Amino acid sequence: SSRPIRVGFVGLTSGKSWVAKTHFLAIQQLSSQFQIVALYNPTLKSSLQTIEQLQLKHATGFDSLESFAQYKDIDMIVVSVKVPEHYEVVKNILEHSSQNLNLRYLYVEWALAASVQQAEELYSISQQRANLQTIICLQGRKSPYIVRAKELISEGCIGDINSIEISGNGGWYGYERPMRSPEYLYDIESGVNLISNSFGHTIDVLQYITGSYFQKINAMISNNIPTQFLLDENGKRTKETISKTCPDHLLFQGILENGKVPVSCSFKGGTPVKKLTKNLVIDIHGTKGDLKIEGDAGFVEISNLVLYFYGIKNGEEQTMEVFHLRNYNSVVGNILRIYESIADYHFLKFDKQGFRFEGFPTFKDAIILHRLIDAVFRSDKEEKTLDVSKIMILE
Amino acid sequence: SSRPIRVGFVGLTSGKSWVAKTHFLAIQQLSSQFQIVALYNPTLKSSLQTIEQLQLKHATGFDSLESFAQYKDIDMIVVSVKVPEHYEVVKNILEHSSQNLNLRYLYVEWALAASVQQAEELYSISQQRANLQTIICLQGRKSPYIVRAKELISEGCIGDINSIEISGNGGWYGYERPMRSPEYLYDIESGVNLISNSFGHTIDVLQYITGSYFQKINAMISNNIPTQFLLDENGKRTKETISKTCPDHLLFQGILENGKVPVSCSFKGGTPVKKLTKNLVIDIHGTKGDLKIEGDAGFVEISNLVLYFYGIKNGEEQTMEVFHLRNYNSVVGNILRIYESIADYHFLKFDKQGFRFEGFPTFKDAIILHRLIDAVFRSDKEEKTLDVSKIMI
Amino acid sequence: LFNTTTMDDVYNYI
Amino acid sequence: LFNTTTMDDVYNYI
Repeated sequence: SSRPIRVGFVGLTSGKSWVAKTHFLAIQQLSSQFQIVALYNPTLKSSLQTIEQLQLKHATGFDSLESFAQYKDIDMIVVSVKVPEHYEVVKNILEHSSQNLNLRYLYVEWALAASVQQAEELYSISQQRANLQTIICLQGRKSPYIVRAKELISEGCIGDINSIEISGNGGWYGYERPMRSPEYLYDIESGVNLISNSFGHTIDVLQYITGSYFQKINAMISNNIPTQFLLDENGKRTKETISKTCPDHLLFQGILENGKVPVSCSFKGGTPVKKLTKNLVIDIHGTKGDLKIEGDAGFVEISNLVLYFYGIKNGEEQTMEVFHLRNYNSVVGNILRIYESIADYHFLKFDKQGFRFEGFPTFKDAIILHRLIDAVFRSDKEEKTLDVSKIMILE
Repeated sequence: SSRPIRVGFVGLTSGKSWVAKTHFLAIQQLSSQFQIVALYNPTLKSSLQTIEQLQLKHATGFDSLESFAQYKDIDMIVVSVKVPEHYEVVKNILEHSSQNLNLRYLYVEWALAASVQQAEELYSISQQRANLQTIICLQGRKSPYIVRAKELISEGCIGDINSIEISGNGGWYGYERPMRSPEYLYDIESGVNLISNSFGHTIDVLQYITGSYFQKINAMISNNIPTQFLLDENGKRTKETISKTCPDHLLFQGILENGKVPVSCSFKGGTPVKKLTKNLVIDIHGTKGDLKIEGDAGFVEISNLVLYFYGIKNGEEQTMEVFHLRNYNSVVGNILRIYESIADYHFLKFDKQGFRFEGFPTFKDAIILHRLIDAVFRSDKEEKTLDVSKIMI
Repeated sequence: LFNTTTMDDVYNYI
Repeated sequence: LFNTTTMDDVYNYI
């Protein structure tokens, strides 16, 4: 029982793969509670090696994802692979583990899928396994900076919200894109772009922070950078130039369900970067105070930010407070905090984390965001302000 | 020719009236080019004082507007009185002066009228006066801080624009309202609130600064402060309170005609004020560089701001610039600068100043804003993003 | 040092 | 002093 949770890994590229440089670590620090037991990759040659470089003692490597899906040694499987192969992958996992009955958990990353209905589906599906907990990687939620704001507010430190203002950066939808960057990231049809991911990530944490969902909203999407600069490995740019069909900027406003609190948010696509302002900020106007979060990298999900707040200690005598946590490895720290939420509940099914302070978010959550994101999309397109108050309901 | 422009004055309350404290001084430094020759006010009692206190040598006072509208001694009249009475007034001035022909200029203040329609009309009308130049008071346009931006950009100091970000404050649509403040400011129907005035002022300067008009846009208007706090003369709040109709916050986003450059703008109603940020800010994201204007009072039209810009000196070697003009009296300085624009042209008819650097804005300008403002209003209401690319016509 | 415009002032002149 | 996350970094890890 009090016996590691054995992770099966889909997307373990090698010793220097994304997940290698993030999840892997998340599970060292939890060696006590998690064990990596299986690695799927489509060439055995590659699993074996990853196991080598990393010395995964308990790992055994797979060639088939059916092959995988079956190992009645995996209580929980992680899926961290391109989102366009997110639908493919997952689903099979699902249908090809029905017999496996210690698989109790299936983790996946934001964006759950690459199209709502495509994830809608993966959702509709997830649903049947009486015995399954799903998990979306909205590491946004676990950030000392986020939780902290969230606690500040909740306790009436800043009163009732008034206004909210935002800012972000996609990174690579700038006037500059990097040598190594995946063309797909930029294939319109990818299902990967600013909103979807970056913003999706962002906004959600806000709906998360405030802890109120949206009621109605408006969105507008721009494409004025139709060709970009290529960067040599060092970042020095190069006379060479490339095509984007994923958008360069999006504007969005909406009225928060709770309070009719209004929200302003302008998301830049990349470079050049704002130089007279933080490229990442959340400006919350409270009634007894203010709370601002600021990053130079709009990747809150991954970023170590800083939090300034001001207002009443408790919730007339207002106070200032600066919350920044020097050298905290958000990059990895953050996933780690989601693995604990999981361990917690396990060594200690759920529906969605929602607005709850413990637990972790689910495909329910993955979905609601997803759902809401189509909105954004439909909204710009339709050139109308839509009501996103049923987003949170299903059957 | 060469001798003072004689201003007829409507709304010259006394030696301690708005105008008093603004227009009068714009004319005192241009005593050389402007003389104030007539004061309208309903009771004669009131003009004469004003005069004797201000020592308006050339002033001669009126009881009737028509009385006023006729004095062929006035080349140009300035109407600075409540916007609601804006329509009434002006209209008459127009029909009664037809015979007067020195009347060559009619100055009025943002907002031109109180309802587009109202304004539309006054415009439709202004039009017949082949000899008449109309002047809306969007002092926004004449701020060192705006022109400077304007300059910087035009000369491709920040490249093409990418994004724009904005923040404002109505000041009195806060959780707090001052003893003196006119009830009508807060009476809905007034045609006087955040957008109309404060924001209309603002946004325009940015259409003005960027020098591009809107294409499409979206707006959403809030009313979550339905009863506010009364403040004792000192600002000390008091247990007394009153309802508000005019709205407490308005969100707006739109795509600029030029570039399809996108625009984000959140406008607070008033107090309490943003304490972690400047209550007034323009964030322009250029290609080569950035430009940021910031005030603590969202009254740019009135405000002495500061400008930070950073990018290429000319337009790879970027550079930083801090444009703030210590103790500039924007409050008065800015009407003064319009007066100039007028003498210029005068002592040196026009359609709109539009994007131009010189000149000064007209009812045509007054209008476009106006027209565009309805848009925002119809927008929220209709809960739809409408195209504002005909407004300019 | 910046002498900017404070709303508090604004209120006085207006 | 605040060691915040710089995109430049971000680029490395990613």
